[PDB]
Amino acid sequence: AMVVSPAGADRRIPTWASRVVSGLARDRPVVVTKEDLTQRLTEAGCGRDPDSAIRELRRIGWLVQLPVKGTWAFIPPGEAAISDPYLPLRSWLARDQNAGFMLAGASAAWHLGYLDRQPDGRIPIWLPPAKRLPDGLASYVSVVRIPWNAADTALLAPRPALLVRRRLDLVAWATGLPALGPEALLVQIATRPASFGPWADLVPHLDDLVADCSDERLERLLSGRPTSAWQRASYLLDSGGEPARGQALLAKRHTEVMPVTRFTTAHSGESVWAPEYQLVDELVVPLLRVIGK
Ligand code: NA
Repeated sequence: AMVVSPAGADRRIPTWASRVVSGLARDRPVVVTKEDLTQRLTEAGCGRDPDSAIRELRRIGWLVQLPVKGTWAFIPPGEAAISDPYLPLRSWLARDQNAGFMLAGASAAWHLGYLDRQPDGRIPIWLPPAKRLPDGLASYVSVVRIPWNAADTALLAPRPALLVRRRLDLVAWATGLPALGPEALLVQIATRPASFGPWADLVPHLDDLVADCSDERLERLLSGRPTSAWQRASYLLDSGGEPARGQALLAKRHTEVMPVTRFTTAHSGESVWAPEYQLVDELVVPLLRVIGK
């Protein structure tokens, strides 16, 4: 959630650093790169080694190292911390504007409005097959790796018209980062239910999610997924109160024969049988049952 100055709110400013800190205080960059700090030192008439300058600024609490190499957060005067849970990802974009990730799973669901509680923990993202996660980020992010076409991000992102209808800001609804829309979210959690954490937080709001999904987008995002994903996605439509849509979606799958599938994050509670989708539900209805009690 927060990046905290180890020095507390009241930080000394050595004279050598006065213009550097004042410039960062005026400009308030989201992330400070090593190159940005190097240039600001030079501009200040400061001939300090950049690494040395940063080490001291770190020690005294003005810069806090971020997970991606060569990035820092500036903690502004008068503040003890920054409240921004996505600074690890912004630090990645600071080094690589083509990072190519999208907020996924619980983060996407949270900003789309399907969760009771703000999720915490590692930030769930989707990355295309071809993109590697920088090593510094593994402790901060969990990656879901469904081989969607990275070229068609219009498919992955929510429909702008949906954002407008939902009173979400066209650009800042997920705090300015790229994020999966409801269709890609639903397909993600149907394809790999274990990739999604707060199921109990989501399941009361399936009606809300399902009402926001276009079935054509669902179908194109399911194209190439295993049949089980289609079964589970169609059952989610049913569970969100749209059995006719669920059965129609399931009828558009590529493979005719439909093995029985489990809807579970880890098979071992109670279960419901949905023959329409050849699905044993160990998750959605069983959670709804615990929640009602
Ligand atoms: Na909705």
